[PDB]
Amino acid sequence: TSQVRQNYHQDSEAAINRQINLDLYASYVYLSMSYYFDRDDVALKNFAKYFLHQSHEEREHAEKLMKLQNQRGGRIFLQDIQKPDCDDWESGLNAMECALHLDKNVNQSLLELHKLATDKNDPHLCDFIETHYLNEQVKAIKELGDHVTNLRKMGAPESGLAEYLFDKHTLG
Amino acid sequence: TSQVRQNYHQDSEAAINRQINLDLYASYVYLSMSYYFDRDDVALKNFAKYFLHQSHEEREHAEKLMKLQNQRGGRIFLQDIQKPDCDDWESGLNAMECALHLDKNVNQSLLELHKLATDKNDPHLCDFIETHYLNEQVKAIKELGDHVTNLRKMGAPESGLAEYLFDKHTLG
Amino acid sequence: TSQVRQNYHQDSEAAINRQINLDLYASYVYLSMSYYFDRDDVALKNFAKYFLHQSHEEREHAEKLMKLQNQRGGRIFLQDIQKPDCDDWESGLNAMECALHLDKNVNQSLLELHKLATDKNDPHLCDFIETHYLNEQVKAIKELGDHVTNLRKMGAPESGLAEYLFDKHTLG
Amino acid sequence: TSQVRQNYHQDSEAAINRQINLDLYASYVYLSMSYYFDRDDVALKNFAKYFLHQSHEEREHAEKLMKLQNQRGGRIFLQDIQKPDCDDWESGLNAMECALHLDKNVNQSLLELHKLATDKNDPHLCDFIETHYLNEQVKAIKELGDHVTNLRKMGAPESGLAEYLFDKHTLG
Amino acid sequence: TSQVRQNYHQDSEAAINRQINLDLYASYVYLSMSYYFDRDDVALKNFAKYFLHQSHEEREHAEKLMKLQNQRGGRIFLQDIQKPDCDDWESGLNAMECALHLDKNVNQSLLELHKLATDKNDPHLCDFIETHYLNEQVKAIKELGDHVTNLRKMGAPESGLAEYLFDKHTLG
Amino acid sequence: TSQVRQNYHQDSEAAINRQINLDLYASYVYLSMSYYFDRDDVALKNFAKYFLHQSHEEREHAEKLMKLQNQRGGRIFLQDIQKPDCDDWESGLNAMECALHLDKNVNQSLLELHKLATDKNDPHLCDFIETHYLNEQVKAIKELGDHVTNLRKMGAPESGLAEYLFDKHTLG
Ligand SMILES: [Ca+2]
Ligand SMILES: [Ca+2]
Ligand SMILES: [Ca+2]
Ligand SMILES: [Ca+2]
Ligand SMILES: [Ca+2]
Ligand SMILES: [Ca+2]
Ligand SMILES: [Ca+2]
Ligand SMILES: [Ca+2]
Ligand SMILES: [Ca+2]
Ligand SMILES: [Ca+2]
Ligand SMILES: [Ca+2]
Ligand SMILES: [Ca+2]
Ligand SMILES: [Ca+2]
Ligand SMILES: [Ca+2]
Repeated sequence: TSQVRQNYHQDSEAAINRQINLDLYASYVYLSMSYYFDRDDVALKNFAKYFLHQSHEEREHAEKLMKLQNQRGGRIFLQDIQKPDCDDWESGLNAMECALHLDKNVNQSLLELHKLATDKNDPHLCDFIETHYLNEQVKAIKELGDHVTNLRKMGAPESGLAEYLFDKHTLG
Repeated sequence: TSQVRQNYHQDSEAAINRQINLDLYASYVYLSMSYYFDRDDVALKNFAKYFLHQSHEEREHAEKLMKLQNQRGGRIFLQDIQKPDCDDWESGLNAMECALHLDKNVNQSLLELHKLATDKNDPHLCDFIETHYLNEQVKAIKELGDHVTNLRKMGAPESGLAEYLFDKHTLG
Repeated sequence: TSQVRQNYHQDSEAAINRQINLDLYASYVYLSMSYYFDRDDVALKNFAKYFLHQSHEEREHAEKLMKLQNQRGGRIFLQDIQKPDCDDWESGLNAMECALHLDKNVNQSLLELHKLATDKNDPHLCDFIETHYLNEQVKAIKELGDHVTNLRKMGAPESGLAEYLFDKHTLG
Repeated sequence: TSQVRQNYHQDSEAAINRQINLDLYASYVYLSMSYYFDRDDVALKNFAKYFLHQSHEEREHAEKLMKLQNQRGGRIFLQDIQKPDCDDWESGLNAMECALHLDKNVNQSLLELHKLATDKNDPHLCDFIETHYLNEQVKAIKELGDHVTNLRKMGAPESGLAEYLFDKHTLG
Repeated sequence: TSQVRQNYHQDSEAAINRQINLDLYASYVYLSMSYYFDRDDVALKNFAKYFLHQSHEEREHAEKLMKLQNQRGGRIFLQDIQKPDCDDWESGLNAMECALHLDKNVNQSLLELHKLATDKNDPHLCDFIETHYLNEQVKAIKELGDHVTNLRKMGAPESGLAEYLFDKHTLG
Repeated sequence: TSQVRQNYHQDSEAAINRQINLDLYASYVYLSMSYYFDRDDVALKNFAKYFLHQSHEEREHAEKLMKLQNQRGGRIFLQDIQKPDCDDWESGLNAMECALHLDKNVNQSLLELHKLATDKNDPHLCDFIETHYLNEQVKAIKELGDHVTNLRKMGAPESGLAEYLFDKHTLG
């Protein structure tokens, strides 16, 4: 038992390790998406930039959890970071839809983590999740929803013009 | 009778109170429109910004009338601010058409108020209305007309691309 | 169901709509109070300024809730904004006492909203209310209490001198 | 009953008074430690500076609680501030170990206070404790743990060289 | 016997420890007074600020004595800091009268300490007391006398207006 | 076949994909090491900082290869990023020794990649590897060798003092 450990349940420690992996996985998905848009036969530089930014953001979230783990006297246990489900992401719209799905899954995990912290009467962990993650996640989801709506209304994915103009005017 | 009151007819005092309510109502309509465009399934941020600006402008007009009421020794009597006729505003074009209709109704009220002030030989009130409101209203109406014309010519509301591009290039 | 919606109960959505209306109502009360102090037979410019500031603050609170509603995939439904209970607010002390009563009623609503969010296991909504509203409300109430105490100790409302000096030295 | 009081349980009011005393006590412990390191036969100026900083921090925490008490309409009741358990703190390592023990006891009190606020459905008080104290306390504990680890690994307390070098390189 | 100790009598060492406690006690009294004026039913912010400043000043005096103790090779022995005699300080005038009484008691202790240092032929200690404390104390007493006089002449404590105006114009 | 593809062998494309994975793996190893040194029972902040820097560097190398893949008309295929071989890295020296081993393995892969590019007469790929990676890798290896030597000479890992001082004076 760590000399710093206090009011930190074994289950919370484990759930934090799972959340670290999930955040790294989400970083990897966004990395994959980014470089798809960098392909010469896709060539949407601002979609590429957008998802690369998301990738780095997820990695930062992971690192903050690793810091939290140590702050509470828990022990970090890393797992394989799974390759994303797709190598080819189809279109800007499809990638945005996939990102929305991903962010809602990450949000579900955050909510379960918060439920667990609540059940274990760990107000420090509840506060940590609220402070750093819950509103961040709601904002991300809202933004992805907004992007999906605009792309659909513009005529994506069939309109390559729509995805081109969205790349310039929203993502650029 | 207020110690400051002079040449200020009871009817004018009452019409000013009605105009205060109408301006607050118009503020509320524009507030409603603004946040419609903030919905994730509408997502036109510059339409949202445009109508929020209009909302605050109408509130300022109301406050200036409340100040006028007191300046002349009249007494402010507030009424309920009615909820707008619509919760869902359909499209950017439809909202602009609705705003045009609203601004012309407010203009009609201003003109009737000016007629009343003229009939009561209240040149201070005539001047107040001319100075702060009549040209402001003509400019607003002209701008809304311009916006409606462009949206129609671009292919709104059926073209989601048209409303997207107008949001970026005119309202942004 | 909104593409962004997640862990957001129907009851919470409805309570948010009620809170939007209550905040707009509170904005309206403070607007009414402000311009009472602008009357030539009251003439306390800093009481006027104080309540106008409060009015704009309540409107901002309302707008932030409208933003929250959309962020979570809820749908804004606006209602009439009721006229305040008084047209004449009597004295600076009486208005401050009325403001205290109002702020405690708004606080009660916030607390019920937080209870509802807690009951529906919505930590994002709990956090939103805590972050933006609960401490703001406690500070407001404390300040109004302070003002009431000073006005009473100075001899308000019978001492017009007391209300004059408080206007200058506390509110100015 | 205070005119500002709302949703503030008698038990919470009392627990806040106990927490004020505990924070003042912790301020006193750290004051005692600081000046031990100022002795000519101890002479570790940066250990002295470190604990004096901690002392002032605990006093600030106490004052913020006194402010909270009044904000909520509670009434501050002060108690004797007990002298620390030791006059002589032995060594830098021993003092750090004692500080760790102290901070974990203060943390336990904070957690019990948060449990009480949770049980009394006082989300404002929960938020206050989370905002100002829980993460602050976790950071403090982590830092003290870090210091203890380094001092032990360096060969303290038997190595006067170790405590000298830690004073220079970590605390200086 | 400390390697630095020279011409420092056991009795002086002990009297310095008593003076440290008295200064901490005076810090505590002023802390208590400060937050009384922070209550919503007292609400004199500049009385609050004034006494908080005094509190910090007394703590600084205590710390300087702790430094002196070590400088001379004496050993600091801390005692409980007694809670102040009052929880409720009644009025601004009453608190000022209480502060005057306190400062004169502290002054009496300083004078006895100086007598002791004189009797033990300790010119360094005599000089320390003269330099840091005797004139400081005379100035404090004079200022408190001045404040009491003005408050009485203005009609305090019965005039809440008097205490309000003194808070603004002397303490603000 | 990509419209940009020219003189880019299938085998090279595949080896680039393997190198991307290896770089991501090396990023993960260094991430793991970094946060080990962040543990409260290890507490070497500059070892932590050093390895975190290395982690980000490896990720950048990976991203540059992903860019290269697309530049040449190859197709990125991502694989699982394997968890590092250790969860606990023992000591600063042991981690440095492990980093040296890792960097030499990465170097071996780079050299094989360069051999492959040479065998396939791909001077652009040879130049890319030389420009961005070969000298970078030699410098990294040299630095890690230097660090290992100093740690050993200082008496690590048995001397916790040695690792403490190296953390301060070399890594800080
Ligand atoms: Ca994101
Ligand atoms: Ca796999
Ligand atoms: Ca307008
Ligand atoms: Ca109605
Ligand atoms: Ca307010
Ligand atoms: Ca009504
Ligand atoms: Ca501390
Ligand atoms: Ca005792
Ligand atoms: Ca919270
Ligand atoms: Ca003083
Ligand atoms: Ca006692
Ligand atoms: Ca490197
Ligand atoms: Ca594996
Ligand atoms: Ca070359």
